[PDB]
Amino acid sequence: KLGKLQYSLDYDFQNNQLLVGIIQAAELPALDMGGTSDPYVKVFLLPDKKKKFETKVHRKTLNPVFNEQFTFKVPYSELGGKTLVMAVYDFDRFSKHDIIGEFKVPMNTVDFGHVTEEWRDLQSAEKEQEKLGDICFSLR
Amino acid sequence: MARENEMDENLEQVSGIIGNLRHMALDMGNEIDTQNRQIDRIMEKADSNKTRIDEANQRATKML
Ligand SMILES: [Mg+2]
Repeated sequence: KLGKLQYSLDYDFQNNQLLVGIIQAAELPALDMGGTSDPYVKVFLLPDKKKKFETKVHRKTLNPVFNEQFTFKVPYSELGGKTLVMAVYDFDRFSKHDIIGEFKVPMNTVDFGHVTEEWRDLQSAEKEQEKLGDICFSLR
Repeated sequence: MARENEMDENLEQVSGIIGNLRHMALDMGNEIDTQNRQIDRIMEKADSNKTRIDEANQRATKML
């Protein structure tokens, strides 16, 4: 309900690197005072959360246009089992930056060869039990 | 030489206009490509919904 996100995806086989472009976003819900939020998008490889990339902060727009580009130096063999995460955050100067949305893209569903660029609907990020342990015994 | 220069000016203008035509041709072609990709997407989704609605119609008329 927050809005949609237009992004670009393609792989450069000449340098063996992933080219992820953040085009823009639309119809984002407002969380700030003026009637518009201050959005910025954090993008990182889904498999390992290392070297996350963040875009510049846009002031008071529910339709931010970033038109930015990020490069993930990852071989083509490892790429297949690697996912992409694009999460939209709301900037706040005096508090925690609340997450507006998130989107995950499996690299086995992605087809490289033609330059991909699409709009995808944003969804609410996941917050389960912490322990995840089990004990087995018998009663008689 | 006036004959020649006049012609020279003409050729220069033609040069500039040709350059602009080049730029326009590039923008044109690029956007044509992107729109073609979009059309491919449209036909994918349209076939998907075609199958969806055929199966759904069959299942709906099944309970009649
Ligand atoms: Mg704010």
